Amino acid sequence: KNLTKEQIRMKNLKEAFNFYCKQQNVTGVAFTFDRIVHEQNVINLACFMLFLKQFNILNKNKYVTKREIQIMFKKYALNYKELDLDHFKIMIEKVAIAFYKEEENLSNIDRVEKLYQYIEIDNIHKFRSKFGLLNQPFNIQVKPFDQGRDIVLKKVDPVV
Amino acid sequence: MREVISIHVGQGGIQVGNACWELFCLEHGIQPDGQMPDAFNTFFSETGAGKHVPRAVFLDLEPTVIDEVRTGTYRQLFHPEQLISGKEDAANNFARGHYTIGKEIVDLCLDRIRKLADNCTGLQGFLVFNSVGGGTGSGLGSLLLERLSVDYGKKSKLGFTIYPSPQVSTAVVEPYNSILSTHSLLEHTDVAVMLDNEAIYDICRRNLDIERPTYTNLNRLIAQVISSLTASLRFDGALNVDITEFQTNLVPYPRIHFMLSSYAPIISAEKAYHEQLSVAEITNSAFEPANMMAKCDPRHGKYMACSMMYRGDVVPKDVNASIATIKTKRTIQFVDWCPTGFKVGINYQPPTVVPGGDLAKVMRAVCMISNSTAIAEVFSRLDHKFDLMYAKRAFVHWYVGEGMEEGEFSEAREDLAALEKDYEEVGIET
Amino acid sequence: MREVISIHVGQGGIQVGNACWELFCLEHGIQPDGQMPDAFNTFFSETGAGKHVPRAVFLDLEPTVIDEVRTGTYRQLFHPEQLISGKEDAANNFARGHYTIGKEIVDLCLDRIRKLADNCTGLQGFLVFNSVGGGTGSGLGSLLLERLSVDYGKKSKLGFTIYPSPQVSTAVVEPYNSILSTHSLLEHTDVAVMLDNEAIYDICRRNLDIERPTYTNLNRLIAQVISSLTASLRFDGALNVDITEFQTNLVPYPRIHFMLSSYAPIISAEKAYHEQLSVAEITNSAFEPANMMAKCDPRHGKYMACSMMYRGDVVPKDVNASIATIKTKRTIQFVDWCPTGFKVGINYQPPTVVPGGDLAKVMRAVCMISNSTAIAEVFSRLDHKFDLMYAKRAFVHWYVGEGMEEGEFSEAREDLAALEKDYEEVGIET
Amino acid sequence: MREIVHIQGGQCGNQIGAKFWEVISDEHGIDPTGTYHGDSDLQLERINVYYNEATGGRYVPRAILMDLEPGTMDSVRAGPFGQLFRPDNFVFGQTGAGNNWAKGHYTEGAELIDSVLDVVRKEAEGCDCLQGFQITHSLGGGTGSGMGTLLISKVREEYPDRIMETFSVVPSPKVSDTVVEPYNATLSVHQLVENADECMVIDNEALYDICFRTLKLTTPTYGDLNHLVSAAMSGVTCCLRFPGQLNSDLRKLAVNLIPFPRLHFFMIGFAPLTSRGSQQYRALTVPELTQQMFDAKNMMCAADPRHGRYLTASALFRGRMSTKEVDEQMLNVQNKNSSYFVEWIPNNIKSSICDIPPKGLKMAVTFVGNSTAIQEMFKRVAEQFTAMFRRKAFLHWYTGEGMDEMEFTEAESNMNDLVSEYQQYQDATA
Ligand SMILES: Nc1nc2c(ncn2[C@@H]2O[C@H](COP(=O)(O)OP(=O)(O)OP(=O)(O)O)[C@@H](O)[C@H]2O)c(=O)[nH]1
Ligand SMILES: Nc1nc2c(ncn2[C@@H]2O[C@H](COP(=O)(O)OP(=O)(O)OP(=O)(O)O)[C@@H](O)[C@H]2O)c(=O)[nH]1
Ligand SMILES: Nc1nc2c(ncn2[C@@H]2O[C@H](COP(=O)(O)OP(=O)(O)O)[C@@H](O)[C@H]2O)c(=O)[nH]1
Ligand SMILES: [Mg+2]
Ligand SMILES: [Mg+2]
Repeated sequence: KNLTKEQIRMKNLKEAFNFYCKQQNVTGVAFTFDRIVHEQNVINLACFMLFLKQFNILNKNKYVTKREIQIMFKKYALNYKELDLDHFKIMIEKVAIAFYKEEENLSNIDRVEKLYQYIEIDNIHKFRSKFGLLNQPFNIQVKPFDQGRDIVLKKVDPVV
Repeated sequence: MREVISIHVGQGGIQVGNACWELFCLEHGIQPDGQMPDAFNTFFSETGAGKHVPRAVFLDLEPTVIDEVRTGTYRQLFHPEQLISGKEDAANNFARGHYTIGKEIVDLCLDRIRKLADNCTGLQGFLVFNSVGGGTGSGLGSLLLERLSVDYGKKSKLGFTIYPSPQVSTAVVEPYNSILSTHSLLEHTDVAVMLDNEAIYDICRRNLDIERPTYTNLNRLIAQVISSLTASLRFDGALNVDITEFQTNLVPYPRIHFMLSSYAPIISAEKAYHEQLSVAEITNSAFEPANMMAKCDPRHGKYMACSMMYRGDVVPKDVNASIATIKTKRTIQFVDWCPTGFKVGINYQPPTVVPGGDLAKVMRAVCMISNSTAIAEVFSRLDHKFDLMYAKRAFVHWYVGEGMEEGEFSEAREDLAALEKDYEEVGIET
Repeated sequence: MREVISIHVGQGGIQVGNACWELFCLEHGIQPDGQMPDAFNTFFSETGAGKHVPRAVFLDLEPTVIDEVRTGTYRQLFHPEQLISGKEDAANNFARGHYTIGKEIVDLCLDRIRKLADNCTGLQGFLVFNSVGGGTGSGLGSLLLERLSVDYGKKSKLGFTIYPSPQVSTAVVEPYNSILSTHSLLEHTDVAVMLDNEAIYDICRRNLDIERPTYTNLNRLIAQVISSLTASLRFDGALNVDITEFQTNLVPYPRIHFMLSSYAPIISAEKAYHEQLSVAEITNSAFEPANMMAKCDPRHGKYMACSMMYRGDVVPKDVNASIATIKTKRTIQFVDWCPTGFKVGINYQPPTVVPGGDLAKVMRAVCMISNSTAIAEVFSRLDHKFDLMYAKRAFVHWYVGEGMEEGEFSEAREDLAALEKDYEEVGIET
Repeated sequence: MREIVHIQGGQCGNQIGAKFWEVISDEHGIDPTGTYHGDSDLQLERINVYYNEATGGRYVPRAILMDLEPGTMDSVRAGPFGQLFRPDNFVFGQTGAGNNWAKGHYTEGAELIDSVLDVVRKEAEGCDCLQGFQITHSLGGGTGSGMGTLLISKVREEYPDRIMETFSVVPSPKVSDTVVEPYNATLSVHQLVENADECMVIDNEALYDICFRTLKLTTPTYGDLNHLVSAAMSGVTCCLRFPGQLNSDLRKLAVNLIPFPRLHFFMIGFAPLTSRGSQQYRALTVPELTQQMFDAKNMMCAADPRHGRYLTASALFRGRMSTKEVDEQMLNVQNKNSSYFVEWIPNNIKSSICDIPPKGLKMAVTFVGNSTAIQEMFKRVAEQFTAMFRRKAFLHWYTGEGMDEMEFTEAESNMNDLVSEYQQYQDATA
């Protein structure tokens, strides 16, 4: 199977979007499942800043500071709080325009293309290796031989 | 076959709605359970057998007041699912109740409004109550008015807003949302009545002789004013007045519809019966500047039109003989382009007394609704208060972060400047 | 001279049958011993002197629930040898209860059905209850329906199946047998009603204000719905409806007979009497998407036909005045080829209350049975869940080793695809 | 609804909570065994704010207790009302920090915090509607001032829209019990300004001064300081748990007391406070409460409030009283002290009334004022910090655990910038 150039990119961007949507620290008690499903399909400001930080964009210049990103987010986000997949793409394009704002000779399209090369989105393995959490364990109240044991089973192989 | 629907939003709105709904139930003989042990039809509806249901809806995002209502003696009266309640309060933030949490609640309120309107056949108009200096009150009132103005169109809506006092204030940020809400209801409400608390405090202190009043005493006077205004729709009278017969008599121009009210007599049973309470003296007391229900001086401006309601055993000739005396006085002057400015209504039913209340039982009363040029002072002082903090952009971050744009504050300022210029332009003689 | 026979199979079926059989005995005045201390004939039969015997049969392969029934207070009511019980449970395996152990039990059930049917003279139809996400329930329900469809032919059968919730689930393998049972009853049942647990949990939480519900609270609401559906056969009413008068009014095409239900009002005695419970407000509450008895959004699809039952002191003109309001609303839209879509029934007997239960006593109630195009979402999500595990052939060995063929899974998938295509084809306008 | 969870860290925070929860339980009539034995109905209506419900009818606080050493929590369990706390919420390490900020924030506090964050997430995800969190900790200790502040950032990163409270005890130079207090105070203030929505400073020196001068008791102990802090803590959220004339949640105070997002450091005070021998002489009146409320010695901080000008002020009256008197007294306290109130924001005092007084008292007041006089505390803290840092004294302890001097320089610069920009508005004029 295959995907379009903007979409392969679109497929990889959707994979990043779905990963960061799940990282949201939802505050509140006794949610509806509809709200949980909604929050899994949108990115909040914290997860968008986490994305920009992990991709080494946040605070790199005066146009991508925490405050500038917050203003941009409130301006382009759904309900001023949330990004869907389409608004997430628009926000990345706006961040690309801001991040390369001092490069006067670049078109806005070339600024977006330069950002997509900077994040290495065309290489799914390198792009995915930059994805980082926030936090979870699987609920287990936690605390010489710790070093790992790769039990290489003996091939009861074609020769053996 | 004549009906009216009252909307109560915010803590102040609900607390004055409670005050008016004891009075209406008492005046029509309906027990607090809703059961009687053809005039009720204006405010109530018959269920077929037994109880009556008010044509009112209560709105609030903060659940405490509604929960207090749903456990008091009036738990059986209101329909269980017209007391719409939220979970999170707007916390005096106007942008919250207009952009963030009010939008998810407004749809249920509009559905309830439709379900109540389909029952009425002769709908006269809507009434709305909201304290302006709060987040949810002002924001939800603005949003509801904006939705109703397009859903129904030409139906008349009346707003009994409570503006902040000149110097006495409970919050610190109420000028911002007061100005924004005035912006919103300037182009969306047909009538707005001034109700600031300081004037009514002075009225209670001087006449009722209460030195420690609470909000209930204020709300009872407001309820009496509402009852006097709407008496003509549900009682026989020699000179009737309808709600739709206002913009033709009190509103010279579409922009100018803010007016201030007064009531008379206000007196306690301990010294009420020692004096005769003639119609002349009560109509003189009603025009006294110290008895205005809003803290504004009518001596500082012209009058435009006066609509004033009587009820009891008053005779029209005595009313005319008193209007002549007021026209005679040199301290009250009307605008040049208005030769006659009085609209008079006479009703037969005397005002009803609430047990354990402040007011005594009397046979004559007068309620005036007067439109005057002097109202511009409250706008000027609110504007001055707004400018002081908007110069340094204080408290703005609490509004920009709730979805509102930066420029939204300026255009409300421009509309207030336009209103103040219009009030000056109208008051000059030809 | 009108009768109906109810079939209860599986643990969920028996536990909802108990719930409906307290309610019927209470509604007809029959004590738990079966003795009264001409409307009973629909559900019961007279023995000549004294006790009444229900026209119901209980089926299960696992003996615990039947043994609990045979020792409770209702031990004297049911005939001792119509509580058919097995020895070995199917253990959530559909192939077990359709091919291995259900076949040896089905003959006794069919003999009991014949012995009950020969007594009835005006048999209206059959009722069947079964939780779909279980082995014995789904398998035996499928086998019984398949036997009855050929033994009797044109007699009407109604199925109150309980599909699994969108995300909440008790088992891990329930999509497989849910899909297979839907395959089986698609071509064999005249009416199927949706009953997933999550929606009813939300209803209890929001309206009944119970934060820790159990299965009994759910089953009582289901029993109330059943009683409302079958009230018209045993009580006098101004506008009667029979069971046979459904496929002519709710079923546009033979394939499409899955519909979802709702009930109103649902309210506790602590705050029920504070509001008037008019017919307009209850019929508005019944159409609210949040009050659907199945977790589906009606705003996502068109309506095809609505059959909705009233009971109490409701007057037809008030019903018409409320149907008009619903037709007015812009958020509810019907399909193009259906100008009128409402069938209305009115009954006089108010709903009965069960002591110690949740619901209070009210004089008006409404139960709606609505067929809508939005139901395809549950099929789509169940199909998606099925495909994930069927891609790797997980858990299939538990089914192939119980006599079922490998290809039997694919054709159920094809029938679901056909049903989903049919639902899309019907909902497009001409 | 709109409830909050309690999180405390360190020895000082644990001792504060050990009295705060006792005060709350005594207010709601909860016995030390978790069984309700109260008298009034209102004592149970809003108990979900602080207490959870478990089987058997007993109540359990939603508090989380954390420390790097087990001694303090092993001691608080044996105290009165120590059994209420759920044993699962106790999380502790085996090493401790030794008053070293680096150890409690980089090396040891980083590994342990995952377990406490797990239970914090469990508590917040479950609750009906979150209002926010309140934090009690001390800035004079290592483990507290490190782990608490890092937990603040971790919580803020996951719940950016909720509100956050912190009651912080800062080390005064008068009563010094630790030599390394300036380092971990300065490091903590750097992180605290960036994440906390509200901060309330409390000083042991001011508590001793109050106990010696107003109560005039001979031998103060930590139990009295804890009791005063607990009463002040309870006074803030009283109207959120009880009905009142003007309810005002924490978010409403946040809107009205913080003009700019970085100015959120308040100092508080509680009234009335009288000696045992003079408790019969005094008469509780609103003037008597308001004169003690604005008294300089009554503040819970050594900062002198007549050395600066109030940006804004707040008061939370308790008990049943007239609102007119409260408003006029607030106006009078602002007209007679115009020199100490900033002039470019008019009407900068917020008031609220709650009808439920504290147990044993008829009237009470909690005061929260944002003043420019708080600069003096940061000035002296930074003075001691720069006196000790210039010689690199005790620096090796911090630098041996991955920290460097650059983070000290940045912290000092940011703290000095905060000091400067906080007083920038003191000299600002309109
Ligand atoms: N006349 C009168 N005014 C009131 C009453 N209660 C509150 N107010 C006024 O309302 C203003 C603040 O708005 P509130 O009604 O209290 O609160 P709100 O409208 O619900 O807005 P929120 O704060 O978001 O809940 C105050 O300045 C008061 O002057 C009342 O009972 N009578
Ligand atoms: N509404 C409702 N659903 C139930 C009840 N009991 C069980 N269920 C549902 O039934 C499904 C499983 O089928 P069961 O009825 O429990 O068991 P079964 O039908 O007898 O099938 P076996 O497991 O072979 O015994 C579960 O997913 C439940 O959702 C009940 O009391 N009320
Ligand atoms: N109010 C109050 N303050 C206390 C108490 N115990 C200690 N403190 C203060 O806490 C400071 C020491 O904090 P510390 O115990 O080292 O905090 P930790 O490092 O987190 O354990 C001292 O300056 C005391 O003034 C108490 O019981 N009550
Ligand atoms: Mg409020
Ligand atoms: Mg079973």
